[PDB]
This record gives sequence, C-alpha cells and structure tokens, in this order.
Amino acid sequence: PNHTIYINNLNEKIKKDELKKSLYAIFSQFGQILDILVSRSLKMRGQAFVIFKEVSSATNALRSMQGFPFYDKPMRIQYAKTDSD
Amino acid sequence: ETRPNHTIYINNLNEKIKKDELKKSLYAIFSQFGQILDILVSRSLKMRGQAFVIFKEVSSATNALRSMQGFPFYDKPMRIQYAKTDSDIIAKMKGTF
Amino acid sequence: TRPNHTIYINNLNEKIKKDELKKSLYAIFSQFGQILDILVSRSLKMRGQAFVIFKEVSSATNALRSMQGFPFYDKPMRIQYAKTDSDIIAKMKGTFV
Amino acid sequence: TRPNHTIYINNLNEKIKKDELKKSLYAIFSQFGQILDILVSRSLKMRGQAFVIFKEVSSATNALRSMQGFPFYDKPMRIQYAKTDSDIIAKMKGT
RNA sequence: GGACCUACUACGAGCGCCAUUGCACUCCGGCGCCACGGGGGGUCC
RNA sequence: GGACCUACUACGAGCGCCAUUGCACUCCGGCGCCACGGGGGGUCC
Ligand SMILES: [Cu+2]
Ligand SMILES: [Cu+2]
Repeated sequence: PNHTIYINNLNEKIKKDELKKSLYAIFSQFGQILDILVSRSLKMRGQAFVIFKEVSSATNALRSMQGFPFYDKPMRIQYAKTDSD
Repeated sequence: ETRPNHTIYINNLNEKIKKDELKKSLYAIFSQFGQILDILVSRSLKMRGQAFVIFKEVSSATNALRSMQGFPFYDKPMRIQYAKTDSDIIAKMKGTF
Repeated sequence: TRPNHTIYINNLNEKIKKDELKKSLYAIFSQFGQILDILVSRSLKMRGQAFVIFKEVSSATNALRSMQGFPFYDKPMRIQYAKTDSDIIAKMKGTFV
Repeated sequence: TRPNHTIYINNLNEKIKKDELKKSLYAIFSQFGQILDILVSRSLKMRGQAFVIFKEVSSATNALRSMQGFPFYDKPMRIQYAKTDSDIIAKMKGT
C-alpha cells in the first residue's frame, strides 16, 4: 500500500510529456498528486509512477481505474514495491 | 433532447486547461470506443468547458455516452450528450475549434 | 416536460418479475447518482412502466441522456422526465410499488 | 484473445448476490442474442467475475463491442473474450 | 405438530470490516455483530 | 539585412519498422524515411 502507484501496459507510442498530462487528467480526481514520472526508456517504457499525497487516494485510484483502457490499452495498476520520498 | 448522432457533445470541462492538452487528453480516454475523426474544443476560455468528439460510427458515440458519462475529467465530471445534428461542422467553420 | 429528479420509464419487458426488475434497474441507474426508490407498476392495464427516483436532478438528466432507448431485456426502454408529482401520486394510489 | 463463444467479465461489484448478478447480466446481454448460461462464482478465486456463454459468436462479438467498460452496479465492467472454450461449448464441437 | 420460555450453541439467512483484479465450468479467504430461521433444553394443549 | 540555390551535416521537431510487459525516484534499445526548422557552404540585389 504505497502512496505511489505503479502503472504498466501503457501505450508506448505516446510521448513522455503528453502522457504525463494525460495521466494527471484522470488521476487528479482521487486527491493531491505530487509528481508523475515517466521514462520512455527501454527499461521502463510502458510504465509510469503516480504519487498521491494520501494513501486513501492511491487506494481509491487503484480500486477505480484498474483495467481502464488508456489510449486503447487497459492499464495494469499495482502498489509500488518501494516507498517514495 | 437529442437523437443518436455519431458526434458527442461534452461540456462542463475544466476551462483552466490549455487547448492543446485538452484535445490530446480527451483522445486518451475516448480512443477506446472506435475511430475518432476530430476533437473540437471551444476557442473561448471565457466561456470554455465545451468540446466535440467526432466518431466514425454512431456505435462509438453511443457506447462512449453510456460509459464515460459523469466521468471525473480533471476532477470535473463531464456531461456528455449526443451532439446536435451536423452542428459539429457548423462551429468548426464558424471558428470555435 | 420539465427537468424532474424522477424519470418515468415505460416499454419494459412485461414477462419479468417485479423483484427482478427493480434490482435489474438499480444495476444500470446506480452509476448516475444516489437512488431513493424504484417504483414499478403492478397494474395490468398500466403495465410496462416504472419510476426511478433520484436524489439530485443532475443524476436524472444524465440517465435520460444515456440510457434512452436502451434495450433492456431485449426491449428498448423509453425514458421521460416524470410529470411533476406523479411518482408520489402513483405510490399513494398503489398503482406503483 | 480470439472470438470465443463465452465472454469473460471482471471488475464486477463483489457485494452483489450470485443469483441477482446472474439475472442482472441476462437483463443486459439478452439483447445481443440467445444466451446459453451465465456462470457466477462468489468464491475468493472467481469473485467479481462472470462468464456469459452465447450461442453465436456474432452475439458475443457485439456484446464485447457494445457493453465494454459499461458501469454495472456503479463499477465499469471489463469484458474480454474467454481464453478457453466453455465445457458446454466444447461438447457442441467435441474436444 | 401448535403456544409461551430459556445463564446453552452462530448451522442456515441477514448486516458491516479487512484482504482479493482473480480464466472458471469437481464445495471451500479471514474476521466482528445478528433482526428473523435452525440444534439442544424446559412448561402447558 | 532580404531573394533564390547546395555532390555537405539528421542538430532539433515530425513519421513509420523490428524487438521489449519491464518497480522507478541522476542518465541513454536497434534500424529506415523526412515534411517544415537549424549548422556549415555558394550565386545574386
Ligand atoms: Cu431449540
Ligand atoms: Cu543553412
């Protein structure tokens, strides 16, 4: 149950800056977001981390937006293995 | 109200968002329902918060209205209707895109 | 008519039991907001009718927008705003339960 | 991943009774054609999930096509084609 | 088998809490409470 | 400083292909094509 949530199976064809703002459009409803980091690197291409201020927010986001088709690709959300700053 | 058009009219959108972000962010959510032709956005920030999403088939518009209704988009739940008939083009020609 | 918080649904599948129908309607209309009651007409002359009563008018409007003509039990339901004060007058006269 | 006769639904509202869910799904998916069975298990492994078995794949295709992401009991369902065939389907074909 | 009872028992049903996003078609996650129902026990017809 | 050009250079921005389902919080997978932009290089008013 980390604050940060780990999203993968994202549409890799989307630019990093566009993707960041597109994710904020959906996850802003759940609470205060601090940052959304997206690497378009080979190691972390279809992936993103969304950091919520409260754990209630991250839980509600994982609860609700699981399997949501994002750019026609359904997102796979997990709790992050490690805690964020 | 309206009849099943292939275009849907979205309003009650967050006016604080730039036009470029909104067009692209709407595509992120509504692309799942089918092929999108255009995404038109009210060009007046004073009275913005409106948008048109033009689908190829009416099936896409219908399914989109059912599912994404009341969806919190930028923490504001959007209000989706069927667009009036051939009205998506009227505002495009008249310059509100 | 005028935007009521209650919506009047008719053209319902008559073969369906009252208990199943109420619960199946709740399955679809819960997304639009909080539902107070779901009234179903147990009359033979005035059969195939139902009332879904919402807390907020915003909920009923989105429901009419989206679920209009929705094939429910293979029969497309036809939604209108309830005529003002009809639901209660129906709940009193027992025609709806 | 390929047009199966059954569709696999998950992200269902777990609080709903098995028979209510079975009947509520039939209320929605009967429009697409004749349904053979709707399998529902409220067990830890298979809860929040359902299988809808159609006679024709055309019905199943239209069902995934139309009702995808549809909020059912305020929870939007996520529809897939089933991986395997259903046992009732298998006998028709024999496998 | 009816009617009032009970220093007993959560078995059904019914509420909530936690956990689970899981591809099945040989039951079956874990708690807390419990209207009505069972099981035991007692007093009459 | 304007106008047309380059046996040159993919530095941006923009397209596609193959491969990858990967848990981060300094950084970088491989090709092919390139509108419009820069860098270098010329002929002119
Ligand atoms: Cu007893
Ligand atoms: Cu140059």
